[PDB]
Amino acid sequence: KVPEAAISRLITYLRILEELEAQGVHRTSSEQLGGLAQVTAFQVRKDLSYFGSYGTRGVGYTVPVLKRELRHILGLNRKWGLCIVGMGRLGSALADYPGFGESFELRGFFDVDPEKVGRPVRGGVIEHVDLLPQRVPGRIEIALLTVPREAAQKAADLLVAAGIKGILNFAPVVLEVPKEVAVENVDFLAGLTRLSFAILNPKWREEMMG
Amino acid sequence: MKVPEAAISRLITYLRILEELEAQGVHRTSSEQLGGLAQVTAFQVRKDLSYFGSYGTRGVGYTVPVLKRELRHILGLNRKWGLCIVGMGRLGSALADYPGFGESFELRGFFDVDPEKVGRPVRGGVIEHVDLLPQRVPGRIEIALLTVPREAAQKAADLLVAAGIKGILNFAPVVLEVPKEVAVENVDFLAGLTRLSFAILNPKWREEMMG
Ligand SMILES: NC(=O)c1ccc[n+]([C@@H]2O[C@H](COP(=O)([O-])OP(=O)(O)OC[C@H]3O[C@@H](n4cnc5c(N)ncnc54)[C@H](O)[C@@H]3O)[C@@H](O)[C@H]2O)c1
Ligand SMILES: NC(=O)c1ccc[n+]([C@@H]2O[C@H](COP(=O)([O-])OP(=O)(O)OC[C@H]3O[C@@H](n4cnc5c(N)ncnc54)[C@H](O)[C@@H]3O)[C@@H](O)[C@H]2O)c1
Ligand SMILES: [Cl-]
Repeated sequence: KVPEAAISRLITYLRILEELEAQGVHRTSSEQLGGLAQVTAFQVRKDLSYFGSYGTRGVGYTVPVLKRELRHILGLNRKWGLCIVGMGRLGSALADYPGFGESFELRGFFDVDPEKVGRPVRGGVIEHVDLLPQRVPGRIEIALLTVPREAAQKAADLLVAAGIKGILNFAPVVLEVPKEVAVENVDFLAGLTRLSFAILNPKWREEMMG
Repeated sequence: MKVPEAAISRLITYLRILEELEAQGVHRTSSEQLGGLAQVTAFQVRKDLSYFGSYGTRGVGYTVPVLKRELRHILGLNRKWGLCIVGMGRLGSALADYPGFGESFELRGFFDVDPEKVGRPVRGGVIEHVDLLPQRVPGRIEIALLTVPREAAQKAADLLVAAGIKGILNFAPVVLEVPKEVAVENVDFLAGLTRLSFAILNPKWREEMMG
């Protein structure tokens, strides 16, 4: 059970903590945090406790300490090895996308099409998907799955067999994998829907909900 | 730096849940069951659905198909929106073939500036030059999927605003400048990475038994 909204909130707090530290703030109250995140101080205290970081009432959280805890629980203090499986149009575009950060490093690009295998790409070369078992163990923990839906489950079974630990699934299907293998499905439909709502209600803001 | 607006995201979550509860033959549900499946307190569910008018009375719960139709109306999904893709490169072309838009969103235009792309056939049409926006958008296309390189994003957006776009789903890694009259949502396909690292390191997160 992955608390998606809570996590997105933690990442927000982390980003705020990074700036607070840069600005020379050693301790920050749930009030200051909520103010910057635009969330109730009560909610901030709740999220932090929800994740194990309890407050020091009237004193505030120690910025560098809290920042470190958030980085640790989120796994951002590690260097994760990733690969893209399915170097088609979406997969190739992702290989060039500059949003991975230092915590996530692409170390493999795979495909089943021999016309693509051998093609150089940013930071590597496309290898045949049949090499997963020779490339994943001890090097790649997360795979970006960008193959057509018709082959997604099969590609996932191969990833699982090769030792993958997590799959960022772009194919529009629900994958079946052992419980030990994490999977997150990505889509832009929620964003499209938020646009839909916003276009129909241009002046609405959630604060109106109180 | 602020947490993005979440209320609408919660409604979208409830709708996914309801779609699956409905798939499971479930005909009736509760704020408690919904709250659990969406990982939000029963209280938050009631407060949300009350505010948007789908709440009945304390204890009556909800009728899955009724509530689903209501959430769809509120979200604007019972409408058919016209979309376009601006920037028919790799991501843009993948999007033109994405099979999950559904009935609510219908692609009606594909634009680029590359003469080698313009005139090329694609699912449902042909790639046209971005200069055609002013004569293609009005009354036919309300939402634009922006998939041009970062460096060209703002000016592409300016052109969209000028042509009459109402909303932009921005995939370019940059913050756009647009009048408050035009809604904007930025996509981040890599947001899930941190949810996976979290999941991989906390495999039994909050379970009844983690040992
Ligand atoms: N989640 C989203 O928002 C989103 C938006 C874009 C597209 N889609 C999905 O992204 C996926 C890729 O779309 P695309 O337009 O790039 O498709 P594509 O046809 O351009 O590319 C798919 C690539 O997968 C490779 N492939 C097929 N089977 C394979 C296997 N078993 N192992 C390894 N590689 C294999 C092909 O050779 C090809 O290069 C599809 O499932 C598509 O529907 C999702
Ligand atoms: N949000 C995400 O998760 C995500 C992941 C994929 C890539 N990216 C972004 O998606 C965008 C597209 O990436 P790509 O790999 O497909 O790029 P690409 O270079 O393959 O294609 C870009 C296309 O934009 C067209 N273009 C340039 N200026 C234009 C203009 N003014 N009007 C219309 N078309 C124009 C080009 O002619 C080209 O066909 C980039 O900004 C990239 O960083 C985002
Ligand atoms: Cl989202």
